[PDB]
Amino acid sequence: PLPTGYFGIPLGLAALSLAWFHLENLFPAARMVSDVLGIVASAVWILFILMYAYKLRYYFEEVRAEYHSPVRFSFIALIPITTMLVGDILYRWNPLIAEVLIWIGTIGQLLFSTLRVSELWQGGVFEQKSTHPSFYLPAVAANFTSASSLALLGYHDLGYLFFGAGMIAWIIFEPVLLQHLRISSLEPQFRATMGIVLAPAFVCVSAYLSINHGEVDTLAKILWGYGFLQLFFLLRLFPWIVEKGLNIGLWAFSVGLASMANSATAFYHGNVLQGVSIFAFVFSNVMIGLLVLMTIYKLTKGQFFL
Amino acid sequence: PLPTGYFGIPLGLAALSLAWFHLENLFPAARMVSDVLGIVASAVWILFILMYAYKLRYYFEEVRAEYHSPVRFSFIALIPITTMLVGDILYRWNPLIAEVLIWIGTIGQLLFSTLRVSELWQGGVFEQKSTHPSFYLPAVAANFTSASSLALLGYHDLGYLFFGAGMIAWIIFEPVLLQHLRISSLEPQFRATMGIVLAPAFVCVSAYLSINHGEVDTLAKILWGYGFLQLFFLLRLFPWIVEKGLNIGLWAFSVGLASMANSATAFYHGNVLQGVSIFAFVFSNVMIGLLVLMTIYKLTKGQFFL
Amino acid sequence: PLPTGYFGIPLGLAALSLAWFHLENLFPAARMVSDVLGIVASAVWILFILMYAYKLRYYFEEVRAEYHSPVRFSFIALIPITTMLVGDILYRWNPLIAEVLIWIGTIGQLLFSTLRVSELWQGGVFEQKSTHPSFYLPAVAANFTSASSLALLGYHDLGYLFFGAGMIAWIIFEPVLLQHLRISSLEPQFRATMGIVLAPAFVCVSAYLSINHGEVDTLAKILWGYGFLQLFFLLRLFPWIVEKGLNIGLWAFSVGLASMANSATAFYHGNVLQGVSIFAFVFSNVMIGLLVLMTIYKLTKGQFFL
Ligand SMILES: CCCCCCCCO[C@@H]1O[C@H](CO)[C@@H](O)[C@H](O)[C@H]1O
Ligand SMILES: CCCCCCCCO[C@@H]1O[C@H](CO)[C@@H](O)[C@H](O)[C@H]1O
Ligand SMILES: CCCCCCCCO[C@@H]1O[C@H](CO)[C@@H](O)[C@H](O)[C@H]1O
Ligand SMILES: CCCCCCCCO[C@@H]1O[C@H](CO)[C@@H](O)[C@H](O)[C@H]1O
Ligand SMILES: CCCCCCCCO[C@@H]1O[C@H](CO)[C@@H](O)[C@H](O)[C@H]1O
Ligand SMILES: CCCCCCCCO[C@@H]1O[C@H](CO)[C@@H](O)[C@H](O)[C@H]1O
Ligand SMILES: CCCCCCCCO[C@@H]1O[C@H](CO)[C@@H](O)[C@H](O)[C@H]1O
Ligand SMILES: CCCCCCCCO[C@@H]1O[C@H](CO)[C@@H](O)[C@H](O)[C@H]1O
Ligand SMILES: CCCCCCCCO[C@@H]1O[C@H](CO)[C@@H](O)[C@H](O)[C@H]1O
Ligand SMILES: CCCCCCCCO[C@@H]1O[C@H](CO)[C@@H](O)[C@H](O)[C@H]1O
Ligand SMILES: CCCCCCCCO[C@@H]1O[C@H](CO)[C@@H](O)[C@H](O)[C@H]1O
Ligand SMILES: CCCCCCCCO[C@@H]1O[C@H](CO)[C@@H](O)[C@H](O)[C@H]1O
Repeated sequence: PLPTGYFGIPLGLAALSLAWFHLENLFPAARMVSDVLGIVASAVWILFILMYAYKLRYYFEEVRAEYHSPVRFSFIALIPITTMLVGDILYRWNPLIAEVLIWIGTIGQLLFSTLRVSELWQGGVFEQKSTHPSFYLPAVAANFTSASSLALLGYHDLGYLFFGAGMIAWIIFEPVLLQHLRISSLEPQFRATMGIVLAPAFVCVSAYLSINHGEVDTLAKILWGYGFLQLFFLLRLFPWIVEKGLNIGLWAFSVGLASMANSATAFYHGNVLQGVSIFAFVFSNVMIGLLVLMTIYKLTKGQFFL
Repeated sequence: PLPTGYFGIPLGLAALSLAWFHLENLFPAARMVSDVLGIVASAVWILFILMYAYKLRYYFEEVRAEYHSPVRFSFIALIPITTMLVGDILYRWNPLIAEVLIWIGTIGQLLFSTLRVSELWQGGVFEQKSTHPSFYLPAVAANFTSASSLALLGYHDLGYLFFGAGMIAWIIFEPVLLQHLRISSLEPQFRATMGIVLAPAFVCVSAYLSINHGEVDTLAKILWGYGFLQLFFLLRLFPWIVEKGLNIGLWAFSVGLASMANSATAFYHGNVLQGVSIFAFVFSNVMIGLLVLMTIYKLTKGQFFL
Repeated sequence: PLPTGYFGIPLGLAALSLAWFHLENLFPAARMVSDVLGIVASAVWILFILMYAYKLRYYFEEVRAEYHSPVRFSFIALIPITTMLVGDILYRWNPLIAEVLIWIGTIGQLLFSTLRVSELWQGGVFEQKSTHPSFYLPAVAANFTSASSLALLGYHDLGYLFFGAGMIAWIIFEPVLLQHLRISSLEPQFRATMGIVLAPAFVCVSAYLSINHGEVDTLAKILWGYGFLQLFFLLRLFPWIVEKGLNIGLWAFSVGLASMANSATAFYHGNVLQGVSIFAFVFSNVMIGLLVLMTIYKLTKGQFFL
């Protein structure tokens, strides 16, 4: 049974493909880098999708248990998220197939949250200790991904609806998450998921810039500011995050890292904080590069699949 | 002694009158529908106001107890809210009387929150279990209603102050409400009030569009997106909300429903998401229509007044 | 050992100097009032800085303890905040020295939060009872002060980053603070710090207007509205806040008061709510004047320094 969180791998790679794509007209060679990342992300996604279909057929009770868990359900949102991102990649080659994937992932994520996120409001299942960064995946990241994918298809006003859902959902959840983190020491087995705390502001601004035609305005700058604050906090926390050692869970950070890269291309194009933009783009690529190297290492020892 | 929550009835009807009013120049017949709803809402308001004056005179200790309750105090805000909405209706016929009611309701709600909402910060009375959707009434809905009523009178900048108070108060309360709902199963006797969770985004965007001259902009679209997310969540939850049967408390939903209708008229006028707008307007009218039919039924059996 | 909170005194005076500065071209005499307040604030800052250097040298364990406290650490942020404000004052006379102080305070506050605010997310030190208004100092006020100081130096886009960090940090913390205040009665020994609750919206709008060239727009009006709501709440609460008597801790209120004054100058210049602006400016000056008189009284009896 494939661990569902592994979908974070094609997610990070696919998002990074899209970042490089947005540099092609400033530096032509970026398109080849983008295409390579995009093909690799897509191949990995295909494999993981097939593996998850196998899980649904032969390990369905394992899926049922993860679905009904008030903590583990969130990782399932990675499936429609990555479906949309692979759609966004494939758009450069086949807009028809791209659009099919984008709608499948959009309907899928919205149905998923409507069924499961709402159900939590019945009480008595979710506990204080369930207040984990992973909740951002169905609640926030999935909506931002729909927003930017729909904008790609030309549905800007519908994209703004999904954008708003994600942005307000973020602001509404984060207050209780950070209070929980302050009071309760997140157990080491979950600590890598602190990397998801990097994501919201960067995924938000990336989606926003996708829908608003790359206009770097006051809202975009505001979001970058909080994003960088969180980055600095997580950098200071990193030795604690990895107290028990480096692990594959660190792909959690790739969501925010790839969105820092993507948004940086727009800041750069807009001639806003170009120095910060260069740093952000280089930093995020180096860190995802390290994730890839660590992953090849783990594969190189049979430490990847359970 | 009239249950104070019954003011939600003229509230929902009055708000719906105003929605139809905003369609009159697209479809002239809308004005008659608006006038009928408005007269009915006003008549019901007059009756309930007289009944509440009777309560204050002969059942004052019942009023005192509801006022000092950290949960029940909120429903009292329905009185100045409905006072303002009836003012907004009457403006079409007598702007002088309308303006008197609007100021009475505005001063009244602001005094009410200043006295009671602040007092909660003294601690030791409000408990975790007091964290109920009804808190949105004094904290959020009342401010939005002042904002739009003041805009009607031409006081746009003052309206923005009340708008800001409501919007930020919303974003500041909702995080702790949804966390509470996730952890603690709201008792069935209060569950109909989950309908108030529909209200914030729709009441917010309705007030916003009233003050900003109906300009459907990025903020408006963002608010609609979160509003519809909450709608989908509450639709999924509805069988649970009414587990113990349909009751008059479901008028809780009318605040959000009527504001969905009102905001839809502006989206439609602005040629933004006209299909969504038509659905929203029809849906909200049908649901409030069902509330009315259920209410006539309850009246038809002597199940209305305590 | 100087109590670290006393830095709130030069903070309030310095911010008030800057408010008067912004009136000089409407009323020339304002410049002398500004210069006098600015010189006094700077002199007091110099003294307190020297006293705190003495504390670091001879009472270092007292500094260590305040730093590691999940509640008391916050007051240390007053040091870089006041450093920046004194920089802003001195800019009128020596932009080079001003710029040095502004960068020292900016780097200092950002390093301070990066080290200490993030550390809280490790859990097990901060407790529910640590949820105090003072947390706004490192988390929110320091970022807004960097934003406006950087804008003064011409670094508007960097200022927007700090602005965004402060604004989102505010919205993210306040929900849990107000819920805590509702449930837990803040002990009298801390109650004066309720005055910090006045600060966020006013400090936010002041910083915003500093970066956006004094344009009084929808966001500015929205922030003023919530700011005034909080003012009304705190006015109603004031007898409770001072239940155990007036004390020097009431300088807590000066952060919000001085920012109400500053923002009022911009609303007035912009011909938005000029009546409200006059009230706000006069009110805040009178209240800070009373703080000064009470402080001279306490000094006049040897009740100032521990
Ligand atoms: C990738 C998405 C996986 C979703 C798994 C859904 C879990 C099914 O959930 C189950 O539904 C049953 C009937 O269908 C109920 O009787 C069970 O109690 C419930 O466990
Ligand atoms: C990849 C994500 C697609 C969404 C699949 C979700 C299917 C959920 O399945 C549903 O579970 C619900 C409980 O919340 C209930 O409707 C029933 O339990 C069940 O049919
Ligand atoms: C939770 C954070 C919300 C931040 C809202 C930012 C308000 C956006 O700001 C608006 O942006 C426009 C585009 O630059 C400007 O023209 C407006 O004047 C500015 O107020
Ligand atoms: C998201 C940021 C990616 C953009 C990286 C581009 C960095 C290129 O580097 C820049 O090239 C410019 C001309 O092309 C030179 O003027 C600049 O000095 C140099 O910094
Ligand atoms: C519609 C508004 C109803 C408000 C009811 C106010 C409740 C009165 O509150 C009462 O004030 C008394 C003196 O007036 C105090 O002595 C009482 O302790 C207090 O109960
Ligand atoms: C319709 C709403 C109008 C506002 C009426 C509120 C009158 C409240 O009455 C006041 O209660 C306060 C406690 O919070 C205290 O001032 C006193 O208890 C009492 O006089
Ligand atoms: C909590 C949710 C806050 C959302 C703030 C939305 C920011 C509004 O967005 C601003 O709107 C203007 C009008 O369309 C645009 O011109 C600006 O460029 C856009 O940033
Ligand atoms: C808030 C939404 C209320 C508006 C309802 C109007 C629906 C009218 O229906 C519309 O009429 C148009 C011309 O008038 C036709 O062009 C459209 O195809 C038809 O959909
Ligand atoms: C004005 C800023 C004051 C900062 C005081 C920093 C507190 C020092 O903190 C200390 O660091 C030591 C080594 O340096 C550790 O061994 C100690 O455990 C820790 O207490
Ligand atoms: C005036 C504010 C300037 C910032 C001074 C902060 C110096 C903190 O000092 C540091 O404390 C940290 C714990 O959070 C750890 O790095 C070490 O304990 C210590 O060296
Ligand atoms: C948490 C509070 C967020 C409030 C965001 C306010 C959105 C700002 O509003 C934007 O401001 C611009 C400048 O006036 C206008 O032109 C835009 O149309 C308006 O939407
Ligand atoms: C932040 C508010 C500070 C501004 C205070 C200015 C108050 C001056 O007072 C104003 O003077 C005007 C002409 O100068 C007269 O037209 C006005 O009627 C008078 O109110």
